[PDB]
Amino acid sequence: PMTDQAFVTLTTNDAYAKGALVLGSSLKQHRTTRRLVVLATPQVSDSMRKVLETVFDEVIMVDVLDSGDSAHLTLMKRPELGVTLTKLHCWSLTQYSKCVFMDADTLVLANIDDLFDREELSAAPDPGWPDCFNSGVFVYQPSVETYNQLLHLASEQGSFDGGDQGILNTFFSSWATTDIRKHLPFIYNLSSISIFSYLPAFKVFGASAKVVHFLGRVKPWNYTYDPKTKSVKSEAHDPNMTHPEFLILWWNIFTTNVLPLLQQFGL
Amino acid sequence: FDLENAVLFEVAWEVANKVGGIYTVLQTKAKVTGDEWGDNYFLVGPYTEQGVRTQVELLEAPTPALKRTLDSMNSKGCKVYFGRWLIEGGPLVVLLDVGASAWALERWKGELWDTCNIGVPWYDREANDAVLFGFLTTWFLGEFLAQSEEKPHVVAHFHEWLAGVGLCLCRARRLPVATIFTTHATLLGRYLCAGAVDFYNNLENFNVDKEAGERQIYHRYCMERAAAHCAHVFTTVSQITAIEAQHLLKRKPDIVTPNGLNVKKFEFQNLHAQSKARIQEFVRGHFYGHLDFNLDKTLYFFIAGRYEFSNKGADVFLEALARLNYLLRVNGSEQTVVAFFIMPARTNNFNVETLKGQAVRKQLWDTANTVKEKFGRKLYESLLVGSLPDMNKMLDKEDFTMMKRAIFATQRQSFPPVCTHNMLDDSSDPILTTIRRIGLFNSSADRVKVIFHPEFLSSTSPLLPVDYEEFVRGCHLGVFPSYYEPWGYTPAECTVMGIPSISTNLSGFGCFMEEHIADPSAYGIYILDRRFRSLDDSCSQLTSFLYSFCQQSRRQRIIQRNRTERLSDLLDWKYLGRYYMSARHMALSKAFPEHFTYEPN
Amino acid sequence: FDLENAVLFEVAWEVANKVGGIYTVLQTKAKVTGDEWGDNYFLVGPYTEQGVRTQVELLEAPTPALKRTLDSMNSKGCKVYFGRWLIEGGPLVVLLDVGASAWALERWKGELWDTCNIGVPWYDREANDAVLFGFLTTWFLGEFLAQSEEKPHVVAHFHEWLAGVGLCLCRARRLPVATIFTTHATLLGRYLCAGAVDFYNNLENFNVDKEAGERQIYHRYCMERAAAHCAHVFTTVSQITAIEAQHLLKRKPDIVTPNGLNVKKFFQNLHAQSKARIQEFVRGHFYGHLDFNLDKTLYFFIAGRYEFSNKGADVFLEALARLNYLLRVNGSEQTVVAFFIMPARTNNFNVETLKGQAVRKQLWDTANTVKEKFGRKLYESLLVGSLPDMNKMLDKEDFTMMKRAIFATQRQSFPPVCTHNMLDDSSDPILTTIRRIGLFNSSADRVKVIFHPEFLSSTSPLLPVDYEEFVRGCHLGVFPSYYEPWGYTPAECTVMGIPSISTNLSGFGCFMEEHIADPSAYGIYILDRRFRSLDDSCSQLTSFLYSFCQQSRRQRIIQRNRTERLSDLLDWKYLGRYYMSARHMALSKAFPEHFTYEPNE
Amino acid sequence: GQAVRKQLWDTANTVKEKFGRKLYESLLVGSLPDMNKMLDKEDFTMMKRAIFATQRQSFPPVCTHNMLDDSSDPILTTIRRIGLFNSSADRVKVIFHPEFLSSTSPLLPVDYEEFVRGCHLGVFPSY
Amino acid sequence: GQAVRKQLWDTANTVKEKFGRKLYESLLVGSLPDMNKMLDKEDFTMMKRAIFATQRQSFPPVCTHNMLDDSSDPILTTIRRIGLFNSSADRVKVIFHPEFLSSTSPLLPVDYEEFVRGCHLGVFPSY
Repeated sequence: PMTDQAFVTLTTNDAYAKGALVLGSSLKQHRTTRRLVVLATPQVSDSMRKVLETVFDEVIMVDVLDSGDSAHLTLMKRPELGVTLTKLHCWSLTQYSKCVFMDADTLVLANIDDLFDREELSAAPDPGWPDCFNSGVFVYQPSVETYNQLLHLASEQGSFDGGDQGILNTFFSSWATTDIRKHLPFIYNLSSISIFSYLPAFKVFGASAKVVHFLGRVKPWNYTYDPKTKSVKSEAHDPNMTHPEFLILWWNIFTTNVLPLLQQFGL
Repeated sequence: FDLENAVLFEVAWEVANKVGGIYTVLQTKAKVTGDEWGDNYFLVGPYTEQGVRTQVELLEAPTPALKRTLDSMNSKGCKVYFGRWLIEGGPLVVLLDVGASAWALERWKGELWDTCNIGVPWYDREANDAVLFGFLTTWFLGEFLAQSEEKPHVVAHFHEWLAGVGLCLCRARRLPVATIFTTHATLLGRYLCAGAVDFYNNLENFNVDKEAGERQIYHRYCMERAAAHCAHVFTTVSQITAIEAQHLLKRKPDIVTPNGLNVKKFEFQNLHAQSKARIQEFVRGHFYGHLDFNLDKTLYFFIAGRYEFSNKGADVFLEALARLNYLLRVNGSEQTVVAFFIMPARTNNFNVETLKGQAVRKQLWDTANTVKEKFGRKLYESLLVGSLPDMNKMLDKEDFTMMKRAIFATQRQSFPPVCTHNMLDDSSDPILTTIRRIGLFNSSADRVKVIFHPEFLSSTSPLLPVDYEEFVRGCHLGVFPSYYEPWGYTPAECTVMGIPSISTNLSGFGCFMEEHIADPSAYGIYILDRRFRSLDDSCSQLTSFLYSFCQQSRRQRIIQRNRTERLSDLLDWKYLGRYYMSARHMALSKAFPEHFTYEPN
Repeated sequence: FDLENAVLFEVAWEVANKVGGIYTVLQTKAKVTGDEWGDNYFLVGPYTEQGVRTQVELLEAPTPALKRTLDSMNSKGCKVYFGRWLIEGGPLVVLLDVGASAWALERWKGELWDTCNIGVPWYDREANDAVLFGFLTTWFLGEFLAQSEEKPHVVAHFHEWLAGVGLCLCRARRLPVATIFTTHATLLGRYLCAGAVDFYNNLENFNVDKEAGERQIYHRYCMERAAAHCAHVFTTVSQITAIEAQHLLKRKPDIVTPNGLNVKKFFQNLHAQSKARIQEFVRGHFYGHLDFNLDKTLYFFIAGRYEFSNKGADVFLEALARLNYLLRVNGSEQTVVAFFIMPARTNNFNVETLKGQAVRKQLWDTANTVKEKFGRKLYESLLVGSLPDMNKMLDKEDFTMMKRAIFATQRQSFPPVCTHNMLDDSSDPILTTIRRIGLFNSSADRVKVIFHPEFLSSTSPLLPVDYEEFVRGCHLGVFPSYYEPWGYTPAECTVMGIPSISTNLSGFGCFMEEHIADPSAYGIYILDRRFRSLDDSCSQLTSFLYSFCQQSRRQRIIQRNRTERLSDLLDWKYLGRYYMSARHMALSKAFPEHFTYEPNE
Repeated sequence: GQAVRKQLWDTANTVKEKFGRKLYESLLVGSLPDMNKMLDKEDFTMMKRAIFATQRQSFPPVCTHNMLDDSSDPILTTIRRIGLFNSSADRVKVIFHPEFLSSTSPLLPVDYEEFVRGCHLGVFPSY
Repeated sequence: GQAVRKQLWDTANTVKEKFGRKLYESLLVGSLPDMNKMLDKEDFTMMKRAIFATQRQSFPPVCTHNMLDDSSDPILTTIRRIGLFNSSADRVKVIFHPEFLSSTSPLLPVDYEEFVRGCHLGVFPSY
């Protein structure tokens, strides 16, 4: 019923569609009252975009190669930032008064509708530079003005990391110092590198994890799951697999509530 | 015809939340139903935080019996609220939360399977939400009846498919409350139209089960059909919807209850003129440099609503406009037609050309006013002295330059744009593609100019900051050649305003008008017979209608407008209140007739 | 400052009944005195049926002490009413009725003779009624003190000779009351100024007892002198009034308490709008003799009651003739328009004045219609892209309307000096002087006099302008009064931005001289009639008027703005201090021991 | 009567502006207006004077301009005879305006054209 | 922020005008306004929406303009270090306007001289 508010997420391919399918499912499992609107680039296949059409309410399409797209001019200035400019379209969703953006490599462990309590660019302190906001999970408020300002910054100064985190951190520098309510508890955007890098804190504050963020090169969908053993392909130490539950809970959710939807639509 | 103890409970998903047109119906039905059922009028609807604060003032129970019910509901892990909706008639509203889904998975859903052999997929939000809503409504009314002294007459009016889970359960739990189920649209109908080649004629032929399954909408269909079968009295919004219901739901509507609107919309002939002026200003701006068209002779035609190319039959309108263009060209007419397609799409901000054109109009107006003011002063001063104005010298060198800049700014350049906002996908836009193909490109030679505004007209917008109602009032004619419209909310609004409106046999409003008016044309509401004609022949029929309107005398058009203002009463709730009252009385009669029996009207 | 158990009783004849200017003072004093004395502020005043009906709310006594007091008096054959005056600050008013106690007038008069040896003649109403009021006020105070067991200390500020009986009696009864008397204007002064050739210089020479007896106003005099002698603190409105008081009432004012005005009269935009309206009146009145430049034109005005001697309008009129000569002989573009807005026996608007305003209307209407038509044609021409053909823009239809307009303007007779046809023209001092002075509004004359015999009002057909709005337009206000105790009119002008010439004989003028070392800079010019002869004063005014005329636009703007800053000096906030001192001095003079009753100065 | 209408309108404007300020201040704080606190004590005295102004015991006049000869006027004589004194009970109130309507006049500022346009019906029975 | 101020002012005007009419109508009958009845259900919704717009938990920004180069800005860096973040608790609120004040600009559409005249004090610790 909360038609005014949404969780948003970005799928740039079929690979990150499986991520989004799991994220979306996890939000449903923890009984969000809020609409889950994905954003899909043209690159997502028609067959996959029907599965994303079942689970997620509105697969709003953002393409930065089309000359009608608002970001197209910017892309011609910054051709390396296609993904970033696509993500920034989250601010164009003016049908919603407030949204939570979540990268497709996140997984929800408990109801986080309380994220909607927080105001514009409330994001977890990023692991590593703890003065930058992990743009994996950020409450945010759609606006054409904000969006245009972000594109301007993208063209004019670009991004330090050549990514969403950089372009957002430069524009919302106030987060680091202005208000503590804008800081989200790390448990709302728990990067696994934190469980690996600083295991002791996780042992103590890990139980309370609300969102896990799968960082590093090898994303959750990439792993191999033997349902018979319920055990993921175990590499040498991988940050995700420091906790054999966070990824297991990804794979289970996939198998239980997606492979059914995927098979039906021909994947 | 006396409801001694009857309690009316209109259950709908849009009771406090504006998701769709149903919400307008309830908000408007509430006043009239208010009078008939007094304080026994209770609205059961989903809780929305934003909705509740803006629209609802929280209240305490009027009835000690109700207080018990509210308390019991609050106790067992549910967060029901009670309040007075601030809409006309001040109805008491029980807004239950669908966020209290404590045991919904595998307990409420589990129960539903045992009761109705129906299941809801995990992925669907709307169906999942409806099971929560339905179960809660069934519980509420059942608990109310049990905790209160037994009222043999309580009437629960379910107003949509997703409220229908409640009706299924209520009848199944053998609760004595009378149940009315109303389908404002057929779920399968929407998908089958457009989705299939020929939905309307093959109605009987279609195996509903197969089609529903194919679209992964089967659960929703089953719920809608179950609710229809379950209800003692089944109602449909329009006669066309009834035909759909007969074949798709496999149940004839017991009664057909048309939707209605308020009469509060409005010499009062200022508005057609004031609004036309505002519209005329936009046209001047948009078409700057190609203003050879007589701007008093120009007629404005518009199609509005949501964006559906097939459903709202924008294609039929566009094809018909091309034929009208040909007719106007071949037979020379001072009159020019400007067609406004005010259908919302995803687009960028106002196109450079459009914005510049409006700016140039502003500049020209500003220059004219400043020079006019200076002429005013110099004329007044000259007259005061007692001398002739001397028009040649009245305008100073300074104004001559300002005007020279103005005339330069209004350079003809390229042909004016067809779309006010640049579309995200201009290439593939169903409208724009057709406009290009049909040949309407706003060329100087063309007598028909198409202006597509892809944003709902609003006061906030810089260009044409006109509220939809005001824009509608300004236009000469409204063309809504709808294919699937179950009820035409858009055409209805237009007619209540007094704008003559094309409707179709396939639109519910069209069918309603045919049934209620012996000649559609005379009263200004044209009917296109799209049900019994082929697509091309229908287009030709529209062209004939459009052309007839164009060739109407100025005086004749005025008469036509005044005639439409009489047709508002047909759509007023006063008159349309009869049909639903009939449905409610029929409900009481159908089951447990002994207490109250009423013979048919 | 220990006023906790002090009660302020501002006895006055104008507490509810608007007899005079004193009424404005009280109505304006009430707010500030309200703060100082809290709810102990009582405005004992005469009872008028009209007064209680429109301006006085009826309420019950706030403190029980008075309930007994009002009750005792009400039961003893007298009528007293308590209520809140509905003016700003809501001052509680005890209205004694001077008709209801008529029965005891003969008793009261008897007592007065024994007590104060001041008989009041049978014929005089104003005093017979004042004796009733005075005796009743003394009674109220006595009863208050008696019925209030914890005895407060009361300060009764009588505000005129009409309330003067009370002070005389109160002092003699030896009631524990601190009594202040105030002479807002010396009684003898008004009669002497008109009556005698040289009132001001012979003030020492005049024997008050002799003079008053001759004018058969002796009793009224005796009461005012008696009150002044009796009053613990005697105050006067202005320093000029103080000079009169020393030599006429024979008791020097202890404090000078100026009658300030609440600044709710309150800018450049308003000034401009008002000047435009005034300019339009002038355009109309001159009816084709508009050979002068209106931008350069200056407006001077004199307002108040129609007193030729008192408002010294003769000085202004003579000085305007001298200004005319100076302006004409020297090079002058600037033209002075002098508006004498003084009430007279007007019959109706003079033919020419009414007709003149109608031709302004016609020319404005004709110009507006042609202006509008040109504007539309220009806008249409600019939209096409063609630069307007100036010759073509005005149609033959326009050249007829404008030709009629020009034909109306033509006049031979010079515009009238007075806007209203007078019932009696020959007697009118203003008109006789205008004729003598030679200001007939001839084309050659640089000074044009427009005498408006009716107080400017919104109701008036020619000019629906309130005095305030007209004042805000005029450039300067000239008030060369001879006997103004406190020019209310000049004070109003100064509170408004308007620079105002005032006399050393006016209260406002003397007050400004005392309070500002260099008067001229701030826009208040002080014409010195006190030590100068009449002709030399006129010459001095001519010099002032000429100086104002020979002032560049920017310099004049400065003058007016400096005037606005002088508003604070007049406002009751600041000016309340002088009366507060008077009360504190009265409290100090009587019952010195009690509380903190000692004077700082 | 026209003056009291002016007074009531002026009182309305003064109170309305004061309400405007207080409402704007209250809305800025984020609280809905506290009814019964919006109006200051001064505002009550202003309005109490106004309510005192809008009190009459005499039935409202039937002729806007005073007649040179009231007895002579055929219209006025009939207005009396027929029994139209514009009493509270009467549903038909007759207002005879003797002056040709003009824009300049304080009462009914409309020109004849505009007054004609305002009226619902024009009854012109003519022998 | 400026837009919300505009909305609240506009709303207060709309409610004010409606109060104006209702007060004027109430006064015309001779009764002091019944305060509770003055405000209609239609306005209660408009005002409720207005007070909903006001609601914020985030401190107002320290600059008025989005800075093309933010992190470098000496003023902003110092404001952050100093701890003046316009917090509710803070008695000192810093508003940095990096553009010459202009009539064209939407916010504070006053030229330098007028703005200077409005401020209570000017601090120029020039080195």
